[PDB]
Amino acid sequence: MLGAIAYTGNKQSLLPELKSHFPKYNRFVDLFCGGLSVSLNVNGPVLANDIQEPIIEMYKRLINVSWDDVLKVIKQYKLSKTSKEEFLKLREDYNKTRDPLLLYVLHFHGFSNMIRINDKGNFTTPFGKRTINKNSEKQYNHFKQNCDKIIFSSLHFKDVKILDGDFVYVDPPYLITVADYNKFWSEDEEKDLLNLLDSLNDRGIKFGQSNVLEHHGKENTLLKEWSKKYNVKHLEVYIFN
Amino acid sequence: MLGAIAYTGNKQSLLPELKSHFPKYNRFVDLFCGGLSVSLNVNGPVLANDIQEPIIEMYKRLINVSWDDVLKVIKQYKLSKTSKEEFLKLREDYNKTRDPLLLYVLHFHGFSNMIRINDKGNFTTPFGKRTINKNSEKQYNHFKQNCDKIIFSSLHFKDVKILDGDFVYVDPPYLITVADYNKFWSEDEEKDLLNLLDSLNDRGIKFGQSNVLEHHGKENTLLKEWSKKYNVKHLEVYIFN
DNA sequence: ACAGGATCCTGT
DNA sequence: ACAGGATCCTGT
Ligand SMILES: Nc1ncnc2c1ncn2[C@@H]1O[C@H](CSCC[C@H](N)C(=O)O)[C@@H](O)[C@H]1O
Ligand SMILES: Nc1ncnc2c1ncn2[C@@H]1O[C@H](CSCC[C@H](N)C(=O)O)[C@@H](O)[C@H]1O
Repeated sequence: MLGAIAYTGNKQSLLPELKSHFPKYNRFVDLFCGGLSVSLNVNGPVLANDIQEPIIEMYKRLINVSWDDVLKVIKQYKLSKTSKEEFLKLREDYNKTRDPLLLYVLHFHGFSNMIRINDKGNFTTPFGKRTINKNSEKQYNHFKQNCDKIIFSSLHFKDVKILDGDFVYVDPPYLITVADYNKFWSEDEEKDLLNLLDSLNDRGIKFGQSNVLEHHGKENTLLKEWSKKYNVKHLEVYIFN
Repeated sequence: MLGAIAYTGNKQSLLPELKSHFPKYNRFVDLFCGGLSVSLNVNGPVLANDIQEPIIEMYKRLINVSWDDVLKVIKQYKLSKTSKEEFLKLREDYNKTRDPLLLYVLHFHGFSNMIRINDKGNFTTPFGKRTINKNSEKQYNHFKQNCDKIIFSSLHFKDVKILDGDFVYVDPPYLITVADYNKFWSEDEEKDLLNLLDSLNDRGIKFGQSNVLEHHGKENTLLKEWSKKYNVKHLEVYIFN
């Protein structure tokens, strides 16, 4: 259902389907949570993880923050649909101080609500000629009313203790797809992950996996094959074991 | 809402507002209907009027015509996004035969869908390097599904029997604005109209009036004053009594 | 400056 | 999750 923040490639729509293919588990470990549309909406306990400390931090802070808190920032900087300088300044400040909340308030004003953090910790998204709508408070609330069951981590899937009896939903950057986070992926990672996956299968530990096998001419050769070894659903495919 | 044909200065947007300021009436008499965005969308009975026979006729014919009818013409002349000769020929034909339907099919291909009839009955708009889009069928349908309540007339507002108990929305050529039909207006007409309006006020007969009081340096001096005597809304002003 | 498509947004 | 109305965008 509803995620925490607009996230490119959210699972606000497929989730239901996917949920029709999930098992039992002592702990849901979302290896790639990003938006959180998946974590917030799956019986816990949940280990929300994402290799981007910035956004995880923001989540960690969002924990003890009120809507009123957010507003006080908008009014503090005089943000709005047209406030361009302000946004810059707000961005300016977040870059220097790195206060999560700032980042949070930030994105709502970024070009297409997209959080884009470069390799120096700076927020580069341009002004979105926007502000907060009504999905803003609704999304926010969901998180609040469901963040309890979640345990965040800003680890790289590589080093993430997978404690037996836990389902591991994994929606990694689609190799054959565009998106800010594809700047983190490499063919190697693809390999690693898969191995790392076969490995979880070797411990009875079941998992879920979403991806694209072929999109816009290209196709994920190596993955297309690797999938055969397991079940695949077509809705975009969910390769689960 | 949706008019019958793209018309410079349509009221597809203001209408709602304007309707928020309308009274009851036994007959809606649209003195300047042009595009029809106003007639088709106002509880009838409606007297759609415009001093341009050609476009009114087109309407009168449109009455008993089907979309399929329109297409048969397009295929008949082999019209398209690039068919320049054809357009000319089609125009060529409409000029000679003066068949409304031809004119109808015509404009969809004219430069900016603009119907421009000179003082000799000829269509002069140049080829628009276009053809029919999505809005073409949609606009068409609206008319069909709403033309019933309308009674057309190709009269000059001067001689138009205003039968008591009728609201008279009047969107005449804006004196201080450019547009093909401004070739019909003169400062005198402005005077006349206004008198003609005060006169309807003298019979309890209420009316609606849209115009621009000041636009691009210029201002409708004489009108700006005349308006004070009545109510004025700012959205462009609707001077109603 | 406008159309008309694209997408956004909101309530439901 | 949708409808479709309200906005954003962009080729003329
Ligand atoms: N090398 C890497 N290791 C771990 N996580 C990574 C990674 N590269 C990217 N990621 C994270 O995984 C995300 C995949 S996209 C998010 C999908 C999620 N279902 C959603 O609704 O949010 C990336 O945005 C990034 O946050
Ligand atoms: N002397 C005159 N008598 C009557 N109608 C006239 C006129 N001079 C111009 N007109 C008509 O008045 C129209 C005003 S245009 C208004 C268009 C209409 N609001 C719609 O929404 O499309 C002109 O296009 C022209 O057709």
